[PDB]
Amino acid sequence: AGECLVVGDSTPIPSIVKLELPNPEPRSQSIKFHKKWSESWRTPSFEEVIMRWRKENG
Amino acid sequence: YGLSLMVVSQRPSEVSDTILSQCNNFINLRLTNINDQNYIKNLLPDNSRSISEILPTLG
Amino acid sequence: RKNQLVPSLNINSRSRYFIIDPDTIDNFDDEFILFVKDYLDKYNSKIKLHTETPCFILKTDVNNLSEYHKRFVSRNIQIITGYIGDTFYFKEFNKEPKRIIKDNWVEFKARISCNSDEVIKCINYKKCDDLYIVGGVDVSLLDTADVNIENLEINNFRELKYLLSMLKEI
Amino acid sequence: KDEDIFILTVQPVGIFKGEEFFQGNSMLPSPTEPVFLVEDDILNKIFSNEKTKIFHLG
Repeated sequence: AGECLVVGDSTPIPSIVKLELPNPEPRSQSIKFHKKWSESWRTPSFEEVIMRWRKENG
Repeated sequence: YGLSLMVVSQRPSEVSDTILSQCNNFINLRLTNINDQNYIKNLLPDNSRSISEILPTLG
Repeated sequence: RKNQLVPSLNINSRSRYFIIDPDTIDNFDDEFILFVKDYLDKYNSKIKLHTETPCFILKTDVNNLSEYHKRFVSRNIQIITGYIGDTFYFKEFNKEPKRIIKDNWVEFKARISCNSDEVIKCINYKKCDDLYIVGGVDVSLLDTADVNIENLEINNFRELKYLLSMLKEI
Repeated sequence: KDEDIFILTVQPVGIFKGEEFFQGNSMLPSPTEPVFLVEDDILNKIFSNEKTKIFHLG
């Protein structure tokens, strides 16, 4: 994790590089299923989602 | 978008390769078919390709 | 302090010398033998990889070394002192123990001696790797050329065991 | 032929430097070094650990 293999014309010896961490960092679009399943029951807006389904056909 | 799959099959070699290749976790029980064993070993990471020989003898 | 000494205390073939003042620590005369006994079972147990003998130098008189020697003998621990009566012998102190691997036998497992001019000269002849001064000693006639001089301060043998990673609690 | 051979082939899967487990094939042990089975105290740190995101599987 965080290590990249650099192979190309810009280097004479291909090698593994430990890349640092960005500052600031990009947004992470990951959903943690277990932590979301450990909360109380969630009731979504069923009317809004079907309205978007109907309207966004093109 | 918030979906996950759990593919259960006693003949892994007959399941679509496009779907079985996206699985990251494997819960392998006893397997008695050579083709299924080879397919599972190919899917499994190299970190477990040495312990994968215990599949036919699983209790 | 404990976490600073772990990298050095993890090498099997590493010489460690001790310079201990009996007066600084409490109940020295009744727990030093136990400290040696449970130091060698951890750091000088392997017959092939633990190939260097620890040296314990005590700031005391020669007449008190015979009591320590006989107390060690009573507990079935083989040590050498270099003194027989009141005469120090250079060859006996600096001799290398003989090992029989198939029998798991080594002729002695520690060099326990007193602080004296003759003994200090022997230490300088065969330099060690780590030197642990405990309680505060002069150490002005010892060649500290390429030897770590880690000073350990304690008040009881439990603290020394905790520092030397021989006990998980203080 | 009166030759007692009892040889086990093992494979390193990590290290136990301190009170925590680090994976990786490194720090090859020196010859004539004892093997001490494995105790439940150290196996309870590799797997069980301690965190909110813990899922028991037997």
